Amino acid sequence: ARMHARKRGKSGSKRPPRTAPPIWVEYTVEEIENLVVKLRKEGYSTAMIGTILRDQYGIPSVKLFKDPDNPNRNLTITRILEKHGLAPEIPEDLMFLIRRAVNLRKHLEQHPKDLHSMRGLQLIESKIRRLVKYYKRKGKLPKNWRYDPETAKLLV
Amino acid sequence: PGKKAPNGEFAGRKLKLKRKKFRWSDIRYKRRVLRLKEKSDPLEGAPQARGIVLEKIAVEAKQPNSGMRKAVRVQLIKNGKVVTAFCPGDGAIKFIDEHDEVIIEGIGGPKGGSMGDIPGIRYKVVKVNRVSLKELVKGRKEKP
Amino acid sequence: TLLDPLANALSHITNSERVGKREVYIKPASKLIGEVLRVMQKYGYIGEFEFIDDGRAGVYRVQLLGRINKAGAIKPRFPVKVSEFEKWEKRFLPAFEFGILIVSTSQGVMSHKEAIEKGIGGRLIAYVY
Amino acid sequence: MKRRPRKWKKKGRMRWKWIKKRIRRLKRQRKKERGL
RNA sequence: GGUGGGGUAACGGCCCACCAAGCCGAAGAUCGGUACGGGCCGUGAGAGCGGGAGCCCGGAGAUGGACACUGAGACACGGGUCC
RNA sequence: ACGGCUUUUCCGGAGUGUAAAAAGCUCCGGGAAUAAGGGCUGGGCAAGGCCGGUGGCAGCCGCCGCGGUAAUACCGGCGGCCCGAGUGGUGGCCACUAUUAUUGGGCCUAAAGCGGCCGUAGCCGGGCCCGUAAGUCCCUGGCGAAAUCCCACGGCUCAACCGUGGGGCUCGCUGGGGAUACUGCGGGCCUUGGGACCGGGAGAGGCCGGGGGUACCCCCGGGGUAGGGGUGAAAUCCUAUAAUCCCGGGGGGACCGCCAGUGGCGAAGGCGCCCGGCUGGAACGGGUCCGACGGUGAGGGCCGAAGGCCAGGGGAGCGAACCGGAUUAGAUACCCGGGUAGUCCUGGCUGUAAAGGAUGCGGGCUAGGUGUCGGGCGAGCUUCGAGCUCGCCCGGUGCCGUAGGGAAGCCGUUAAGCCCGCCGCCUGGGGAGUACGGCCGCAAGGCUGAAACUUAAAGGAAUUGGCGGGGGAGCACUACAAGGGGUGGAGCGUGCGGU
RNA sequence: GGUCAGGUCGAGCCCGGGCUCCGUGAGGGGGGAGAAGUCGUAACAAGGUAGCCGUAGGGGAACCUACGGCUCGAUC
RNA sequence: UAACUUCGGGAGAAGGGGUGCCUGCGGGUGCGUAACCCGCAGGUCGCAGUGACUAGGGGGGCCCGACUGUUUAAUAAAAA
Repeated sequence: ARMHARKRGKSGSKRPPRTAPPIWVEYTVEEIENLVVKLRKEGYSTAMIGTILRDQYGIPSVKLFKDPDNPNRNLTITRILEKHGLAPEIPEDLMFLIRRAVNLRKHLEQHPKDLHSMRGLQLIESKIRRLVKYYKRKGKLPKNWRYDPETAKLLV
Repeated sequence: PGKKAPNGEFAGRKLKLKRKKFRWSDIRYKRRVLRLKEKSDPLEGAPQARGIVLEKIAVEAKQPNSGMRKAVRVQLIKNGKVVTAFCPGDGAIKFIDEHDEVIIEGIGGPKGGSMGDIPGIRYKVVKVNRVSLKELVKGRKEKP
Repeated sequence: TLLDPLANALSHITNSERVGKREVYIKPASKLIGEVLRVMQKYGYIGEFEFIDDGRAGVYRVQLLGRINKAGAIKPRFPVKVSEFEKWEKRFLPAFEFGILIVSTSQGVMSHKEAIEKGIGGRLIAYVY
Repeated sequence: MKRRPRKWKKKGRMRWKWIKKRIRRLKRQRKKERGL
């Protein structure tokens, strides 16, 4: 079920079982890498880059292509971005959660009586703390990193 | 409304703690561990006791029965506490006099309390003046 | 959330057998489940089974012969020595050598009778009868 | 106050709400007599 | 806890002088209740529950405390000093 | 009853035994001679419907229960039953007791799910590959005194008791070698659980601001006379200072009628006039992004109906307290006329409800049928509408119902069914949510929470009947409705109560 | 071994302060048992004003009222 | 360092130990061994070291008035 609402929505993606890219893919690995870097320069997130590639360029997914520089792993948008030195400084989902938490706090400062929005903010902050703990364990950010409502504005 | 917990391989501490916590809801175990009976027992945890008769009284039979049950008030030599002792026998009362030494013994009611239609009385006379009340009632022996 | 796929599989097998289903599907697939199914087939409690790839952990298709009275995982996975099998047999089976206690040992998973024959112990991971 | 739902049943007893009011009055009176 | 010493048959905050703030604790410190510990005994199909005076091993005490002499061995039940 | 036999035991004696004795042992003389009691007798529980005594008195009774002039239940007589050199009474421990539940208990209605959520430690944790052997298993050295425990043999006559061998017990500790399925640990690779993101939509989800709906109340100006209101009936009350009522105007404070639905949104509490702004969450459709980041959570935190409290505003209608009118034997109430706090707004405290789906939360599985809400897909109509009809998938929300569950009522893919996790709570009814102690709060109160003593039941589901100042059918001159004649008032006949 | 001084262990006695337990103290508070008392009738049927929970105020006693809530509510 | 409490108090509650002189060290602020304070070690004298002077005695109950304050100049300062 959902993390907080405890509902059982099942909408999602159902990809076919595949191990190699489909033949009808027009572009090659290098061309799709260039397209990914071009979209990142345009200023899209990883998810939006993948969606654009799937919709406009007819690329079902970059994960189907084997990584030329590492036979032991498949390609990935984040891996391509870090190869070209454009990966996020901090995780994108955490960034989005922090951004909307800051916006919610700004709204609550003007509307102190919005207790339901306050509860939503509390849930958002719990999710942020969960992500911070996970990334601390995996070493994706400094061990002393802590989420501060005051300091989060600078990150935003 | 769920699988009784904990059931993990490494939950022995929590399982033992839960058992210890919930064993206190048992009245018998709580009484035994805290020695509650010995704290308030007039006989101080003894099978029988000795005392001196202070007066002879009679108690009404509990409903729906009817009748007068003859008993005595006995002062224990152990601590001087005064208790009521039932006098079993058809005519046991006539064999007991004031300021006589009597050995009282628990009454075999539920748990350790009163029995039958005489609530409140927890003890019964056995020997009076070092002679058995049953023998006195049956008439083979004589009161000294 | 999902905790023990093996327990899920065994419970599903028992549930579907009680209503007489001829075929069952076990999801997700794991090598422990595969070995347990292999042991059950060897002892004749199930029919043919196969592994299906689906881009995920995988699936198992299993045929039921209407022979299982009850099958279930054992948890916690109690460790057991060679000389400490009678108590577990009495606990989990109706009669001596009636069912099979699936045990994971240092030499793979096998029936408790096979473990006794080989003179080794292990951990009790399931039971069937 | 902690709850005994079975106390609300009226079979051979007074209404629990009035019992509660009486008990609260008695508690206050006991406090007054003790001086607290 | 350390640096240096005294004393001990011997290591030791056992004690002393000098340096620091360390050490224990909700996985229950401290405090309070009860109790000599064990081999074992009672009971139950077993899991377990309860007891742990008599026999053996170990520990303490000699009316309640505190001290010392002789001796390998005591601060000594039928040796000594004081309250 | 008659005729026989033996001397374990009894009495006396000789040896042997003992340090000396005694006890035991061999033998001799006498002789069935010296040797059975305790509880119980209605059931549970084997044993009497026998006889005398007491008549709710004596008494008996672990529990049920017996005794009230007919006692197999009390006392005794005679019988009978259970054990028997023992048999009964009292206290304690274990089993009984799956009433302490790891094996192995329960929490809708009987005791029991925190009022609801987020999260710290702990516990439990998706798939594949490789490495270590911590856990785990196997083998092998050093141990865990003896007695005690079990087995075979041998010695006291067998036995208890001892001796010789084998095993177990001391719940385990420790030196090495092997294994790698599982768990722990380190590395690598994934997407199924869970998060992030985009697209078109749904909803009384929340806050702020601005414009309205009638209705109710008051005030003024006209019309108009004597009533209005209210009840079962009345009265209090308003009304001549012009009431009720109709009309033209002004002012105020609550609430948003029908549509409205087993309807929709929220963790819960709760949330309905209409536009604009801000804001939270969820469902659906995604060959989109990260890659186990998850579940539950002792402590702790946040919200939380009504009511109440602090301070400042407001106060139309309702209305605790109170004051009057009625009813009643009484009415401190139900009924009627007024009425303060409150109900409302701003900033805080209180943290309590039948806060009830009386049902904790996440995951997998187990026949179907039929409504409705949202989304998507296909088909047919269409006035081409964001329109209508049918079918399918996902997620909510109701009903019936099969396997199965339950004491039953009933639940039954929205389980109260079988499994895998985590916490909370319960251990007969009262005493008692009381006493004491501590913490919190301005107070009221909140949280935590016993003992002495008392009791055999309390409690749940359902069945038959008897009842209801419940419903529906019927019937009756010892019921009525329509009627005839009377009794009840006087004297007397007769029968009762009383004297 | 006497006397004196110093340094230690240090009983006993006295004072103050914590902790635990034990015995009473006129009187007050409720609790439980009792018998065949006084006042009324609160609940069980629509129990005669449906019952019940939370808060608040009243009343000799059972309950009376107000606000919010449930059916563990009979009739239509 | 107690009962109680209006949580501010009660409070210097109560109760216990030390206190002179001399020979030196160390610390604070300070340019300073200037000036004022704060500690440490040793020796030593008396009955007595805040040696004179200065300089609270304390605790537990009850009635009245809440508190500070005012009053009969010249018998009443109090609960008025």
